[PDB]
Amino acid sequence: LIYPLGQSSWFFAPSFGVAAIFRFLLFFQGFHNWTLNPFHMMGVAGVLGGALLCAIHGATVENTLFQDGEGASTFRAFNPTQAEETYSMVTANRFWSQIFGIAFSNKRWLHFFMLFVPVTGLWMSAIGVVGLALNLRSYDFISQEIRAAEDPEFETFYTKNLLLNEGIRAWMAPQDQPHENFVFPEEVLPRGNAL
Amino acid sequence: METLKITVYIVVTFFVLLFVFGFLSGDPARNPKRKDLE
Amino acid sequence: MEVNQLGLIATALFVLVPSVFLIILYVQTESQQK
Amino acid sequence: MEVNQLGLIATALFVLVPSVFLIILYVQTESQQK
Amino acid sequence: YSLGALSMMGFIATCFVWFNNTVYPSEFYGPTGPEASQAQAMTFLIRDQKLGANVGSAQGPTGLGKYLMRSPTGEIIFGGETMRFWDFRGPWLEPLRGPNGLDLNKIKNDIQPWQERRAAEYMTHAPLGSLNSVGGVATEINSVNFVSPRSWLATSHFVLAFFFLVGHLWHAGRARAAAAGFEKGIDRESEPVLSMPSLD
Amino acid sequence: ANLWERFCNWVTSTDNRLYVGWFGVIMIPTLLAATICFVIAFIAAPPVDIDGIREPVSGSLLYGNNIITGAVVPSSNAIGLHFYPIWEAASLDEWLYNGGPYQLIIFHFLLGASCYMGRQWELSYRLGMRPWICVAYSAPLASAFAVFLIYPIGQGSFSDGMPLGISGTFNFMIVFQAEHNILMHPFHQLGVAGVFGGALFCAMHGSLVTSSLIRETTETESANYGYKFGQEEETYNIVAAHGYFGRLIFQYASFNNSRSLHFFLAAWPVVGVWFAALGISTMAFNLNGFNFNHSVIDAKGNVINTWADIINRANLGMEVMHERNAHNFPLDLA
Amino acid sequence: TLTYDDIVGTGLANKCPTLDDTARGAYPIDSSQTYRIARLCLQPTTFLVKEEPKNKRQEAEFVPTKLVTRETTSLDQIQGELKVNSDGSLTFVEEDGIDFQPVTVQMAGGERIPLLFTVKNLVASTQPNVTSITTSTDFKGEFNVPSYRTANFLDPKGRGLASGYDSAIALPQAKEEELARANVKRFSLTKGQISLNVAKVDGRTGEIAGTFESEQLSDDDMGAHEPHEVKIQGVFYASIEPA
Amino acid sequence: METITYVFIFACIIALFFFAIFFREPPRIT
Amino acid sequence: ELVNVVDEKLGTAYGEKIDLNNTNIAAFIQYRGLYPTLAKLIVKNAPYESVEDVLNIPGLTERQKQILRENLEHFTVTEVETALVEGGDRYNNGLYK
Amino acid sequence: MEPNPNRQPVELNRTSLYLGLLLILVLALLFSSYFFN
Amino acid sequence: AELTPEVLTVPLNSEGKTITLTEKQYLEGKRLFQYACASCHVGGITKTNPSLDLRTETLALATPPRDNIEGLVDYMKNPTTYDGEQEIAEVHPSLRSADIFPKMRNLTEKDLVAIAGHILVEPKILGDKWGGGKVYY
Ligand code: CLA
Ligand code: CLA
Ligand code: CLA
Ligand SMILES: CC(C)=CCC/C(C)=C/CC/C(C)=C/CC/C(C)=C/CC/C(C)=C/CC/C(C)=C/CC/C(C)=C/CC/C(C)=C/CC/C(C)=C/CC1=CC(=O)C(C)=C(C)C1=O
Ligand SMILES: CC(C)=CCC/C(C)=C/CC/C(C)=C/CC/C(C)=C/CC/C(C)=C/CC/C(C)=C/CC/C(C)=C/CC/C(C)=C/CC/C(C)=C/CC1=CC(=O)C(C)=C(C)C1=O
Ligand SMILES: CCCCCCCCCCCCCCCC(=O)OC[C@H](CO[C@@H]1O[C@H](CS(=O)(=O)O)[C@@H](O)[C@H](O)[C@H]1O)OC(=O)CCCCCCCCCCCCCCC
Ligand SMILES: CCCCCCCCCCCCCCCC(=O)OC[C@H](COP(=O)(O)OC[C@@H](O)CO)OC(=O)CCCCCCCCCCCCCCC
Ligand SMILES: CCCCCCCCCCCCCCCC(=O)OC[C@H](COP(=O)(O)OC[C@@H](O)CO)OC(=O)CCCCCCCCCCCCCCC
Ligand SMILES: CCCCCCCCCCCCCCCC(=O)OC[C@H](COP(=O)(O)OC[C@@H](O)CO)OC(=O)CCCCCCCCCCCCCCC
Ligand SMILES: CC1=C(/C=C/C(C)=C/C=C\C(C)=C\C=C\C=C(C)\C=C\C=C(C)\C=C\C2=C(C)CCCC2(C)C)C(C)(C)CCC1
Ligand code: OEX
Ligand SMILES: [Ca+2]
Ligand SMILES: [Cl-]
Ligand SMILES: [Cl-]
Ligand SMILES: [Cl-]
Ligand SMILES: [Fe+2]
Repeated sequence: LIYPLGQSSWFFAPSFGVAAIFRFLLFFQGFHNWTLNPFHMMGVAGVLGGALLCAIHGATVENTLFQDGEGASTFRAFNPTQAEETYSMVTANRFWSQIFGIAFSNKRWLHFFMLFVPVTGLWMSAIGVVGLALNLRSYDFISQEIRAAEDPEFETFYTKNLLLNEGIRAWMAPQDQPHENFVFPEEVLPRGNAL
Repeated sequence: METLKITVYIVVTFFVLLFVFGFLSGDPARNPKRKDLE
Repeated sequence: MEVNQLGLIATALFVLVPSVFLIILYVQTESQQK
Repeated sequence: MEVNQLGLIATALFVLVPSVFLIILYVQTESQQK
Repeated sequence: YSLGALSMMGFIATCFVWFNNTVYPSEFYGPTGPEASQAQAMTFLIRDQKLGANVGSAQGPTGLGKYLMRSPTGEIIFGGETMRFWDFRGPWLEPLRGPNGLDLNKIKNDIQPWQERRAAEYMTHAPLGSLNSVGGVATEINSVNFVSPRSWLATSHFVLAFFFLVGHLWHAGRARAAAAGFEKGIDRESEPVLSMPSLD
Repeated sequence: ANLWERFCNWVTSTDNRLYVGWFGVIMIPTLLAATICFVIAFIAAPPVDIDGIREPVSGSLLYGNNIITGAVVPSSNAIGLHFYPIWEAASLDEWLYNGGPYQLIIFHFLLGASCYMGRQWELSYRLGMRPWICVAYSAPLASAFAVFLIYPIGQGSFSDGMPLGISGTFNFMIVFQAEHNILMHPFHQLGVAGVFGGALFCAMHGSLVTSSLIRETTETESANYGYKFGQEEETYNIVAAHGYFGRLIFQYASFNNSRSLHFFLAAWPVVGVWFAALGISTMAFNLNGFNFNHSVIDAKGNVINTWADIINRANLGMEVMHERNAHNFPLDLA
Repeated sequence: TLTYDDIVGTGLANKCPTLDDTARGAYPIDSSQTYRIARLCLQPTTFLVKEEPKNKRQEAEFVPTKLVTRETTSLDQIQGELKVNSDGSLTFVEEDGIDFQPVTVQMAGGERIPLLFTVKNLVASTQPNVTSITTSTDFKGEFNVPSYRTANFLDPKGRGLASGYDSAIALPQAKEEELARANVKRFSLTKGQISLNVAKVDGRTGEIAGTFESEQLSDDDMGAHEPHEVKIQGVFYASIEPA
Repeated sequence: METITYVFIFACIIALFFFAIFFREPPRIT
Repeated sequence: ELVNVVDEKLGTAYGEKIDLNNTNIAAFIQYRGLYPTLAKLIVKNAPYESVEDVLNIPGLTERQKQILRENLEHFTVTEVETALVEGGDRYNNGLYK
Repeated sequence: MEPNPNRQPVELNRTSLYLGLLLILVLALLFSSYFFN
Repeated sequence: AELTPEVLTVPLNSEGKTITLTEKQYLEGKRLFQYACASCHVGGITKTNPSLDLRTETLALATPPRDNIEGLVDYMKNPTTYDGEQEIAEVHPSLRSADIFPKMRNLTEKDLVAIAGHILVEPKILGDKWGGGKVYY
């Protein structure tokens, strides 16, 4: 909603489709350099961090279970109404303390943290996209551009990525934005050697 | 640079030998429960 | 490099101000009666 | 005016660091038992 | 133990079918990636030399030879990106190889039509293609129904070797826990950590 | 006890603040070497001729990078898969020019992280735990192997390993899209389902458990104090949680078994991420994403574009622009 | 007799052939016969760069440098006409071969100096009346040094000569004048000079070996900065043939 | 000055790791 | 005062015709009978002081001479541009499809 | 660990806070001109 | 738009004669082209020599002319360089070199006609895309 509302039309919103959404991703790279945006970076951290917490918590619980049955398959050895913790917080805490250096000691904190991390991540990403609605991007580092402008031997992965962005824009724009009636002659298309 | 090479080779061999002989040193017995696994 | 000349103070205050807030709260927590 | 462009962060930290030290000490003093 | 071993073997087979063209002849399995990249370089060296290019003295945009350059140990090799594949060896290329690597006089005088044919064939049967078996780079149009056998076998065996490594960890760890008698969980009345001193 | 016996007892000691163990005996030096080399390079390494075309790329802070742009740059395409330790170089200046730090760092890192996983098993064994936390860790680890080792192997050069840097990471991603159309690859889609889903279930679980905490505190104190470390009684009411979520969707779509639930929580992101990793690792051998370029054709034979073809145009931009000086011949075959 | 498998990865492939100490003979030149160099090889052992004068404007010296591009430096399989001139001097007219190598060397303090080490279109001549090539024969001549990058080369902001943007697109409204030197790529073409000092001659085989010194400009980054002066020293080998 | 800032923040983070690990409030069973 | 020499060359006859002294060899595909044999001979024997000098290349057949004559209106000559002819760029200028 | 008996509580009363802030702020007001130069 | 008889009507020879291909011939042509040619000529270009494409105008300017069924069929029997000067059967698939290019062994005269017809019809449909390469994908 907000993004297309900041742009020219609904046309530039994501279309509801798998490949269309992928196109939306690649558009955001080439036009917004959206990966470079620290709000997106916080989004990424929150998503991957959330998946990490999910996996690590599930595995930790599943590997610090109390033996509450005779079965080698341990799922039946739990009762919903039971009062006791099904796994050992103390053993889990020692394990991670000795493995990783720190560990949860408070289950309520652990689970609130499990709420906090992915929700906050997504919210940060939302803020960044709000910026992109206005084309208020993190596209460039000005110091980088000034240096590279004066020094043709100066190269970083940042400048390489901008070359990639420029390619994306020129090669995809005519078909991706048919209302603009783009005609890009072979000769204006940015290309490296051979390709 | 040959001396650095020899040094690193020796270091690596050292730690590797520690790893291998270490796990060879009755590792199954090193647990809080049933030790007689031989 | 032609960086923004305010980036230094921006970063420094960004770190220091909330860090200081937290240290104040922690330390005044510790000194409360056990 | 062509001032030293570090004067701002210098003055800011000069003010803030010891002021903060004192605020920390005061607040953890107040929270002590009466 | 057997799962670990099979995992290891899987990865070995993956690299074998990806790089080796002896027990996996390119006649049957298609060219290796290195083979095909080298074959492209060979193809255009041939083409442009036919047009009158001096391929030994041809300087590319970067300063490196357009067709020919040196490996980091000085061997004469095909240039451009295929610089990475200079360790490639194949029956169609070796007759052009001298003591110091690719021999310029042999290149100028001794390239046979069967070599041009072979290089063109392998270049255009490079092991690149989509999951639905559309041959070529990811941006290529539909037309050619092709994915190299080398790709099918390498990808399949990497997937298999990896899950077998996973199986190895699962079963080795379970065998350890079961042997020690806690694969079903911690004894509530005998929780080991509770008898251990605190860390701090 | 003799000296060796004593040493073995210390190494495998469950009382060390950080567990060492035999995996740790390998892990510690390799991770320290990798870390130190990484940090030093990231601050001070000179530009690196990543693509072997005598076009050095600056990765370090002192050579004009910030945190976002900075990287440890991959070793030269001229090196390829050749092993390039410091001692194969005629000098440190040469080693640096050709990107030796990249190989040193990634090899020590991969060794060390493999040992981290083994170490997780080892300590789980020492503490009388079930052993499979390490299997969960196999998901991110494999992924690192995919980007630092398997892809380079497949493409024939460590110059194609993911750079050790944020923007370099993005470069790797964009080029990967160009060359394999990874977005259109089902293993990557499974990866995405894995991390989106992982985050969803993390937030979900967090929210339900938080939602059903038993009142143990007043409003003027944190509810976290309502739980005491090591208490026997569960701190939330799972029956109420299940009662809620089961009504939110429907009863049988909700877990009433905490063990089954936590197993699901472990399995979804781990399996998904395993597929992401296998995606990278099989695109390493150029079995690439779905290609529906010109799949739709009208009665005359006119091409009717779909979203796949627009993707294709973007991919084309990427393909033609990347490493603008590295190609002499028309096809990018690896 | 060594094969590729004997040589590969040893470094020997970047070395020119040598002649043993007994090779102090003389190779007779028949002025009625036509001759060629079938293989000219140049193996650099030292790259020296002239320091940029502080401003004292005394004699700036050539200082040592460290090779960072590994054993990728030698010129080889070079061939060309060997003319016998009317005054009895010999003139080598380079026709073809691997007659260039990009090389990057590093100065004290870190400055990297790329150069196109080359003998392209070499024309080198001996002293008059060389009735035989001996360990007293020398060749002196000049060659072409084209731009280290050719015209398609694109800088990191996509600007190039035969390809690329013609402006600083990341600075859409910056004043162009100050950036002109960076925006407008130029293609260098300069002269180098080389002396070949024969130290060894096999009269029977027509093989000669010796030392060389060449002087040429380094990379100017398509006109973005001033090139450095480079002096290259090393050994050479050539096989002379009637043709 | 940028580099100094970045390295400084990083070093502060590593020191923080050190304190957070070895000088954490110890977990106590009540 | 700095000039892009290729762009500048595009404002000469080089931008209008096949420049026997500079144009990359694939341009000879534009006209019947020129590629690859005559194209190769032309590039190999360049530079030329005038277009007609192309008829003086040794070894030509009468047929080849006639094709060249029919195609002289499509040729030009300008000063050799180092940037277009170094690197063997006349044989492969890094452009494919 | 067995606790350290040399430990002492630390104090800063309000008057001392005000005096200290006065010192710091006035010093800053004085020297700032010289920092900006 | 439809694949009409007019689209499928292509030059038989250099003398103004045309031939109208059937839809089944067009399909056979696509199939056989993919089978024998597309590995190098996908989309009308030439991977091992991009300077030469399968565009109709280019074929028109080849020697002898190849912008008709006959020219292309003869090419498939006895391929030449673009100027007709040398015979290239030894490095290019043809009936004459079916011994070294085994996929040509089962190709019949009818097959050659179908392939030729594909080559001439495809640009009438796809325009610049045929022989355009990646720029037009
Ligand atoms: C490490 C890799 C990585 C990661 C982890 C992410 C993760 C993230 N990216 Mg992505 N991104 C990446 C790389 C990555 N990105 C790259 C390389 C690019 C190219 C530049 C992009 C470009 C990109 C864009 C352009 C966008 C993202 C977005 C986001 C976020 C998506 C959050 C979400 O799940 O929305 C999914 C949608 C929702 C949560 C909305 C609600 C969905 C409802 C509940 C669905 C209900 C379904 C219903 C039951 C019916 C189903 C029917 C069925 C048949 C389908 C997220 C933070 C988005 C974002 O930032 O938004 C703020 C976004 O727009 N990213
Ligand atoms: C990531 C890979 C990995 C991991 C984490 C483990 C971990 C585990 N394995 Mg091993 N294993 C592996 C691969 C791995 N294995 C492979 C590929 C094989 C087939 C060769 C085996 C074969 C194997 C057997 C036969 C057995 C184990 C055992 C076990 C478990 C007990 C620990 C053991 O004694 O260490 C043994 C560790 C290894 C054999 C390999 C570890 C490899 C990592 C990367 C460390 C490498 C260290 C090395 C010294 C560094 C080289 C440096 C170089 C420059 C010189 C344990 C769960 C034992 C067990 O209890 O099973 C029930 C047992 O008896 N494993
Ligand atoms: C845990 C200890 C450890 C390990 C495993 C490594 C491992 C590695 N380091 Mg070293 N490194 C270490 C500590 C360690 N380092 C330390 C403390 C320093 C500081 C002095 C360094 C400094 C260093 C440098 C400066 C460099 C390395 C590099 C290397 C690599 C090449 C080593 C080699 O060629 O060995 C050769 C040794 C063998 C093959 C051992 C054979 C002898 C045994 C007994 C036979 C059995 C081993 C066999 C392979 C199977 C394994 C057993 C398994 C089944 C359990 C390698 C990745 C280089 C590098 O990374 O290059 C890119 C490099 O440049 N390291
Ligand atoms: C030389 C120098 C300069 C080098 C530096 C260069 C290099 C690039 C540095 C990187 C720079 C920087 C770090 C980049 C990242 C910046 C940015 C993207 C960060 C995002 C900022 C943040 C606000 C985003 C908001 C969204 C959200 C808050 C993300 C936070 C993610 C969070 C940390 C996830 C947790 C991951 C962490 C591993 C959890 C540990 C928990 C662990 C103890 C579980 C173990 C455990 C499990 C159990 O089940 C139980 C029961 C117990 C008991 C138990 O213990
Ligand atoms: C104007 C009109 C006429 C108004 C009329 C309204 C009228 C009253 C309506 C009445 C009739 C009505 C019923 C007709 C219906 C119409 C139609 C069917 C609507 C469809 C709408 C909509 C698209 C349906 C979508 C389907 C559904 C929502 C998909 C999402 C659900 C999803 C698949 C659940 C499965 C995933 C499952 C594994 C989740 C578990 C993982 C995660 C939650 C673990 C966390 C967790 C779980 C626990 O379990 C507990 C315990 C705890 C602790 C815990 O951490
Ligand atoms: C038409 C196709 C032809 C067929 C071909 C067959 C294909 C193979 C299918 C694979 C079979 C899977 C078996 C699952 C068994 C199992 O897990 O048992 C373990 C428990 C047992 O259930 C628990 O069972 C317990 C009883 S007992 O343990 O079973 O005895 C009970 O106490 C508990 O309440 C209950 O939840 O299962 C669960 O905990 C809940 C289900 C969780 C889902 C597991 C799948 C893993 C995650 C999905 C992977 C991610 C993919 C997406 C990528 C992001
Ligand atoms: C049987 C098939 C196995 C599939 C691969 C492994 C998946 C589950 C392992 C994830 C590891 C997470 C961290 C460990 C977390 C951990 O500790 O788990 C603990 C959990 C409980 O342990 P138990 O001791 O009770 O049972 C395991 C043995 O001891 C046998 O009883 O183990 C299992 O549930 C194994 C599940 C086997 C059956 C599950 C099959 C589900 C996958 C089906 C494939 C679908 C993919 C299609 C994609 C589109
Ligand atoms: C082999 C040894 C490996 C050692 C490696 C070092 C690991 C360091 C782990 C993080 C230390 C700092 C933790 C501070 C905070 C701290 O002290 O944690 C302690 C905390 C303890 O939780 P408790 O349950 O005990 O406390 C709950 C109550 O206090 C409620 O308030 O653990 C968590 O909160 C886990 C969730 C956050 C986990 C954050 C992990 C982030 C990792 C690093 C991310 C930054 C990267 C920057 C790179 C430049
Ligand atoms: C490189 C890292 C740098 C970080 C370090 C941080 C630096 C911290 C600096 C601490 C300084 C704080 C001073 C404490 C200030 C304060 O606590 O004073 C009051 C204090 C009274 O102490 P008492 O013995 O009464 O005990 C009270 C206790 O609660 C104090 O903790 O006297 C002193 O501290 C001695 C110095 C007298 C200072 C009097 C000067 C104020 C008069 C006004 C001057 C300005 C106006 C002039 C107008 C012309
Ligand atoms: C036919 C073939 C041939 C030959 C083959 C060979 C002869 C090979 C071999 C044999 C062998 C000889 C193999 C192997 C190796 C072995 C193994 C793989 C080992 C392992 C180890 C382990 C696993 C142990 C574990 C651990 C330790 C480490 C420590 C402590 C604990 C334990 C004991 C557990 C060739 C190649 C020429 C060519 C091709 C074909
Ligand atoms: O190095 Mn990095 O990226 Ca794998 O593709 Mn070929 O090489 Mn280069 O181009 Mn595209
Ligand atoms: Ca002498
Ligand atoms: Cl290439
Ligand atoms: Cl790139
Ligand atoms: Cl054309
Ligand atoms: Fe939980």
